[PDB]
Amino acid sequence: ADLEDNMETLNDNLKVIEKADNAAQVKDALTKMAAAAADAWSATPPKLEDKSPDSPEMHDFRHGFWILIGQIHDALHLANEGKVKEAQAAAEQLKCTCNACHQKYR
Amino acid sequence: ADLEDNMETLNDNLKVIEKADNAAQVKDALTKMAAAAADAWSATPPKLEDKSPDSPEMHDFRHGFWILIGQIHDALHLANEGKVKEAQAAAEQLKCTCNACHQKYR
Amino acid sequence: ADLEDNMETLNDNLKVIEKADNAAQVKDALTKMAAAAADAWSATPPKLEDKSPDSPEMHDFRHGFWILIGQIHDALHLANEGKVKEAQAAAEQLKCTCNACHQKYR
Amino acid sequence: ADLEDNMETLNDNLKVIEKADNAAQVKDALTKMAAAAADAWSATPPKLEDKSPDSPEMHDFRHGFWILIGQIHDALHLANEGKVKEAQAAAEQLKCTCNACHQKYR
Ligand code: HEM
Ligand code: HEM
Ligand code: HEM
Ligand code: HEM
Repeated sequence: ADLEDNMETLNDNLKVIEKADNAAQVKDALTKMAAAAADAWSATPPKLEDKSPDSPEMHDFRHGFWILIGQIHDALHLANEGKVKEAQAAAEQLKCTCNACHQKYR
Repeated sequence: ADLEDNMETLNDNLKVIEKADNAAQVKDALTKMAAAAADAWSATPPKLEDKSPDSPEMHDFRHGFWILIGQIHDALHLANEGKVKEAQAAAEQLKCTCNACHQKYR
Repeated sequence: ADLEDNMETLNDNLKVIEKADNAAQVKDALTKMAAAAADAWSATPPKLEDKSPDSPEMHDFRHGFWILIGQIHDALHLANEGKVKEAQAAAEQLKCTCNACHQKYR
Repeated sequence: ADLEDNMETLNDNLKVIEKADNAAQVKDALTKMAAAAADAWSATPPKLEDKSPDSPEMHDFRHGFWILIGQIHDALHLANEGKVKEAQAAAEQLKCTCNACHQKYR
């Protein structure tokens, strides 16, 4: 999938999580977010297309995805233990990772 | 100090940073923020007064200040290096941390 | 307490954790480790005594303690939920933070 | 690849890095490590074959490779900047991550 596609995926499932009222539905969305983040990890953003694939910018870019992934994985674990509220709380702070990368490269 | 008092010094100094011209000003502001963040770290917010001090909520609450502190110290480092534009971009970014805890617990 | 004192404290309770067979004893040691790490956070190490309190070295030094603290806090939470095994596993990885700082500044 | 096969490429390339003279060599070694780490990320180790794929153990197991990966990429960045001594100090440091997972799950 393209970056925009993964981003929309991240966005959609994020919304599902905020409303879900059962662990089953949160686990499903998080797994799906993990997949999208894993795929965007290697994408080259428009604003950085003119940079070295090994530039400080791209390294920081990929670093954001490595962070997000860790956070999604951490949240998925909480959901697996059936802690919907905690899982949901984790997703709120996770938004900050989304936002930090956007401020820099969107 | 009061949670309300600590929050006021955090909010006022963030503004000082967003308007700052030099490093002395940003450094002084971040320094006061660090102190307010450190003092707030052990507070119990109104909406969690009936929760166990060891609840996931309270653990997550304390985690938020732990994050904020790390973010202020890093911003402070950027400032100590005369990196104003960078320190300010850092202060702007940590706003999301403020927002995340407010959404869940304010 | 002096740095050496906190270090010995960190060391001792670390050993208690590895052997404890009940959550009560792990919670007690972790709380105590948290206290010692919090205190060493501000200490100036022998090898860095000739550096600027705001030098890259000291910033990285303090950063290690901020990491450790977060990890201890995370482990204490697991112990509070009564997950001795998980708590104990957390402490093993935590050792790496101890070791990373020592390699650099001990 | 096999967990044993991936572990052999991780161990052999670490040695190559410890003996390296230039960046080309370290970079090539770290690159192969990243690939082996990425492939191992989803393995189930012998001592956890009877555990649920969602157990805290397995979640912690996957977390270890998540850490390792972040450490190899950072080391790789140091290498891509011709920072050999630094890339090597980084490779030496991540050994503890290897050690931590072995202690718990090998
Ligand atoms: C879970 C967190 C995230 C959410 C909810 C999210 C959501 C979005 C959305 C809705 C868009 C709008 C454009 C579209 O998809 O049509 C977008 C764009 C973008 N995001 Fe994210 N995003 C997240 C995390 C990240 C991270 C961590 C990075 C960087 C490491 C990143 C980099 C970008 C970039 C570069 C764009 C612009 C893509 C383009 O040129 O069309 N995003 N994101
Ligand atoms: C740099 C970030 C922060 C800023 C600028 C900020 C700002 C504020 C402001 C303006 C208020 C309302 C007025 C006041 O109470 O003085 C407030 C309230 C509050 N903040 Fe923050 N805040 C920050 C971070 C945080 C963090 C990270 C947490 C939790 C971990 C938090 C928890 C709260 C709570 C619970 C209240 C309600 C307090 C009450 O009802 O008495 N804040 N904050
Ligand atoms: C929980 C993890 C840790 C444990 C178990 C631990 C244990 C120890 C021990 C046993 C010593 C031997 C000297 C003595 O205390 O008599 C020591 C020394 C030292 N550690 Fe740690 N330590 C830990 C974390 C850290 C961290 C994260 C840093 C840096 C951020 C650090 C910095 C130092 C330094 C500078 C010394 C030398 C102190 C001196 O000059 O005597 N330690 N540590
Ligand atoms: C850079 C770090 C690493 C190095 C150099 C390393 C090296 C090795 C070596 C030499 C072996 C024994 C020989 C072999 O199986 O080929 C091994 C086995 C093993 N390693 Fe690692 N390893 C690393 C990281 C990790 C990590 C982080 C984990 C877990 C998250 C892990 C889990 C295991 C397991 C379970 C075995 C036993 C496999 C079996 O019984 O088939 N290793 N490793």
